[PDB]
Amino acid sequence: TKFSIYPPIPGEESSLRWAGKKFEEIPIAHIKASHNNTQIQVVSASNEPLAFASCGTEGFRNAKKGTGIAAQTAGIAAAARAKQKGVIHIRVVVKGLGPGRLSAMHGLIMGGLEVISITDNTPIPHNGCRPRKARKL
Amino acid sequence: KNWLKKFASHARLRALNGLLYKALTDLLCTPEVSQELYDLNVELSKVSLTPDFSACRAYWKTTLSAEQNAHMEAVLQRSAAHMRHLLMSQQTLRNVPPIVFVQDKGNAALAELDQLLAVADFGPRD
Amino acid sequence: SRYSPEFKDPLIDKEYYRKPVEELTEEEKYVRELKKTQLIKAAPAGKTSSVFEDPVISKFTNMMMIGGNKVLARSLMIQTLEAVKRKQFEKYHAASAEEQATIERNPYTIFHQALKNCEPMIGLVPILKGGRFYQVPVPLPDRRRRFLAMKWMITECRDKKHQRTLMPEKLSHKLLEAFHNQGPVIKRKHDLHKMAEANRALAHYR
Amino acid sequence: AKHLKFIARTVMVQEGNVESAYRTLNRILTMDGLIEDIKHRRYYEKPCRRRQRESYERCRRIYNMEMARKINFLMRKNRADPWQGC
Amino acid sequence: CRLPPLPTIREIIKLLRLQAAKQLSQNFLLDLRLTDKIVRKAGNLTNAYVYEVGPGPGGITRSILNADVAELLVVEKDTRFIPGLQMLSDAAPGKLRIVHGDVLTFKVEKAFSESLKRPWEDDPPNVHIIGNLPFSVSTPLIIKWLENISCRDGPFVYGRTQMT
RNA sequence: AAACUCCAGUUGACACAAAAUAGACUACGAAAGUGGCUUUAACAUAUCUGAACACACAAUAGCUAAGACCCAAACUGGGAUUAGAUACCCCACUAUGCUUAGCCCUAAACCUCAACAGUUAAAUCAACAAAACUGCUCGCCAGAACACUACGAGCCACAGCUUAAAACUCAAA
Ligand SMILES: [K+]
Ligand SMILES: [Mg+2]
Ligand SMILES: [Mg+2]
Ligand SMILES: [Mg+2]
Ligand SMILES: [Mg+2]
Ligand SMILES: [Mg+2]
Ligand SMILES: [Mg+2]
Ligand SMILES: [Mg+2]
Ligand SMILES: [Mg+2]
Repeated sequence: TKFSIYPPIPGEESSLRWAGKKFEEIPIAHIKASHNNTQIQVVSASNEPLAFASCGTEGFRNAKKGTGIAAQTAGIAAAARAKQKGVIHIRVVVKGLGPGRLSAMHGLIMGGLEVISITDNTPIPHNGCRPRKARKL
Repeated sequence: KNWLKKFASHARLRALNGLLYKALTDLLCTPEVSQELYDLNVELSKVSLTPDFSACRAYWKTTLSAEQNAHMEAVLQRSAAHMRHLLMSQQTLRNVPPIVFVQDKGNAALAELDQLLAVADFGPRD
Repeated sequence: SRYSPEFKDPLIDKEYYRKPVEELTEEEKYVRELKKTQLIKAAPAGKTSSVFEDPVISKFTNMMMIGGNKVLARSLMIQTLEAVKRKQFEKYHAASAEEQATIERNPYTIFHQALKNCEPMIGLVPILKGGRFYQVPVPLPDRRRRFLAMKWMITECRDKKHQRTLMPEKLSHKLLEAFHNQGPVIKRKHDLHKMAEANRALAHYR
Repeated sequence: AKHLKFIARTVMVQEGNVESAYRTLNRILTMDGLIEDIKHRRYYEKPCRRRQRESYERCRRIYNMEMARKINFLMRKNRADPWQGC
Repeated sequence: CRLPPLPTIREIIKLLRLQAAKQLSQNFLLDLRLTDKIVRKAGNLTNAYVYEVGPGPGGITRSILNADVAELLVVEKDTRFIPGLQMLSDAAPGKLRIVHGDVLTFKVEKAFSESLKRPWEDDPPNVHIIGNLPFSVSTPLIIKWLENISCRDGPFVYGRTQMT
């Protein structure tokens, strides 16, 4: 059977399973990759928080939070605390274009979790609020 | 504005360098410039602005292979103008000087010295 | 120079010319045919097709030379070789049955191995940039380390703390020490490899 | 917010190749124009500047395509000389 | 009086150790005729006590000294102009008192004698302030001195001291 | 660094604000302007020209009354910075940007091309801009500066807008 790049539909029954569970039952790792910080929260499919880790909660301060290594460490910490609650497979939902967009996922993988899908949910207004003016540096 | 004819015809410096380095890394993080550039995985070491703001030298780390170095150099030189345009269009800086991609080989000395130091004989007590 | 740039250096190797034509590659055949056209310098006094020729010992003798006195320098070299040979024979006769398999008596092997044990691989380049002087490590080329081994040996043997001990005897003792990874020349190599290990951070100033 | 989740901007991993999935997602977001929109929305672009930029980009594309067409059309003549000597 | 020559812009650049004409970040009035005009508009300074702020090269200082003042107190923030002002003082014995400090924090009420203090209701008390300061420093200074006039303290302990 | 920790992440509810992609299109309108969806009204004139002032309009900014306030933001405070710092960076927050009823009447309000009708033959044609011209009408211009000024007059405008000089001076502009 040809691999489908598209995620499974909740309604349409599918045979894809991960440790016996359907796609819509897998825990979700929400990564928020800001410009100066990366925050990772693992939640259950029913939206029950299991683990949380940010670059600041891992000891990094000021500019050191906005690096790849800090996001990787936060990912490892989140993956460890999620492993301690029975999480193996995760669906990654990444929001933002910060330096830790990919390093947090790397840290999650090195912490033992298996990523089955990647979703981007970066906020894109259809021209709502007015952004701030450019910096005159 | 008759485009056919147009085509036919210091503390501040350090902050600007840091800003430009971050912006250039973020530009190279995606296929925004080009897929061919994205596939090469270029890493930048630093950004240096000339004292009179006449050029922006972006020092990129070289690899060991020479054919890959030449290809990456060609792609970077062909993509410099587009990256300048993107930097000015995103309003990271209102005016950006021409971007010059310069090779960086400083780490070669440390690498080779450590390679030899691994096999060197320091005798008793190291 | 009294030689025109046309003149090429001679190739004294005697077995090179005896190579059968079949073994020659087209590049080598071309080079041989080219050499006919070229002018060749007169072979200097020195290197010969002799089977006992050894370029390393010749260079060492030339480096011990003082005032063009090649007779005395070669005399000292042959005396050193004889002294090393006699000391090895003396230690071979007095050795047990099993220890006689691990005693090298060939003085040429001893000389080559002793010089090879003194070659440093990493050296320093004096460089003053910021108004203060800085050593920086560098990789030494093979020629440079080969030269440094001989220079250290000769300078150690010319020391004045050796009062009235004749040069052949001093040099034989130093060569036999360096053959076994001992002596002040090996210590000089080690104090260079260590004092270039203390300055790896300056390696970025190359 | 009111839409179903895990349908938009979602990529499945093939045989644990997370890097390939991430790079495919980056390509999708780039060619859909979302990356440039996000980067251009960080600071407000004035309407006159926005219009000038779009006009410049459109005319640059047109000029570049015309130049490429001319070069490709004239490439056919670039072959070995058939009347060498004369 | 035989005063030393006014420094040129090249000498100023070397004194500030800038080696260039673009990193100056300062403007100077190196024309003694304009400084003479300013000191003339400041009024009659014969045997007067003048408090000078932000001299720099010293064109205003020279113009005040040429006027027959009694004692000129000069407060300068940048140490690098103090050698030039000391040469100026050596030229004019006893007419120049150089102080290093900020005009925003320097205390003028103690500088001059207590015999120059005249009543507020009388004419201005023979003490003048003259200044060509950076425009980033003159507005805070005038606000501070307006407060002092409201309290009749600071430079105005002597009376209705005039400012130019 | 200040600031916040009634903070932050997921989830749900939730605008008097602004309208990704389409648009690589070049449309509508007298111009100014107009680019989220639906509906109702609706885009003058079967010769052309015809106004500083007549009659109706005029981006942005600004002013009266009321209202809304997410975000942005002149000013105003605070944080950080040389040796008189960054006006510039960071944080907070006004007038203002929005709606309703009135003012004000200015723009590089520009295609820097007055409206209609016609021609492509001539030497094409000072230059550059945007190929060169013809007929007809209205508007406007006759050295520079004084002067987008003064005075007079008009205006819901009150150091505001429109119209707009003279003297002295110069050989140029
Ligand atoms: K225009
Ligand atoms: Mg009409
Ligand atoms: Mg009229
Ligand atoms: Mg209006
Ligand atoms: Mg308004
Ligand atoms: Mg408001
Ligand atoms: Mg008309
Ligand atoms: Mg005139
Ligand atoms: Mg007027």
